[PDB]
Amino acid sequence: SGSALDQLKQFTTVVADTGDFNAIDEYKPQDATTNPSLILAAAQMPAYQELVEEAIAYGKKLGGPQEEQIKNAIDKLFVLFGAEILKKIPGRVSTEVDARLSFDKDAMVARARRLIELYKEAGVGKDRILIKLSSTWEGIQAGKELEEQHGIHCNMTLLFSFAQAVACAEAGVTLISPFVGRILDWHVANTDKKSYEPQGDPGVKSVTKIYNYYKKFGYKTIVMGASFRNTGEIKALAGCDFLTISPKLLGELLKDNSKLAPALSVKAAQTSDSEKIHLDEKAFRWLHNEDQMAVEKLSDGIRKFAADAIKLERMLTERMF
Repeated sequence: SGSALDQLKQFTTVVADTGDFNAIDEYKPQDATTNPSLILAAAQMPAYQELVEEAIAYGKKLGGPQEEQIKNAIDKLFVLFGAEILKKIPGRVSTEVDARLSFDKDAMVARARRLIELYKEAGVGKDRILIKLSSTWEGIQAGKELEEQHGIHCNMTLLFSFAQAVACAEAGVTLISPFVGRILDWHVANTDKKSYEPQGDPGVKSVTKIYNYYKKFGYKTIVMGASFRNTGEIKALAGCDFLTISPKLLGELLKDNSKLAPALSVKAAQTSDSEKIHLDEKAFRWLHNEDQMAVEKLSDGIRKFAADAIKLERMLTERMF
């Protein structure tokens, strides 16, 4: 069973990145992560229409204007998928609060507590939940507050710049989801190089820098590389605390028999060069702005998740009204 997947598991905790809960346990992941785009995709599958129907019933039950009924249905839907996923894994599932709240700290904290409450009603303790939030300054502060004030653990996503990584570390959030694949995308579409080797992959370099910094300075926030375009990127990050991978690439790793070696370790990180820095809001916003790719990928990532949430909403509205 010496597949690249089984080998990877010796150095990194594997996480499944999908809303399709029937395609998980094959890869035996510890945790699982979902996002608006993944839920939208799964909610469109014939095999999960019962969850959609149940979510619609819930929205109607609480009443109010269509926007309210749709809001409750979508939250119920995210939680239904989360609850089903938890039956396929022994760990945690990440559930993301609507991206349209990415610049509203208080609204994110409120929506996070609402989801948690919905999970509780489903018989799920918050110990098995990771509330996912956009890594904007307000999202990061919402995470800090959720962690400290409510014991609600968060997964900071759409993490592209070093500024975001530092802010998350200082905020003490449970976990960060620094992207790899979308960073490669930006470089392909914005530079004179369309191909990169694993170690040279811009996304790999980003996570590598973040990992080393976190470990060198002892931050306990979990580093989970996310978003992948190929298995090379994943292998180049062997050793990272966690790695959330789509079922497609997990299947590929399961069929790969090449020998894999750890590329990241705490011991080696303690030798890295990055200097420690502290960031208040001002410093964070400036340093983030210095990373063009990050500014653009965080911005576009928020718009895409909002767009997908709206698509899911149009789907629901058409059926419940």
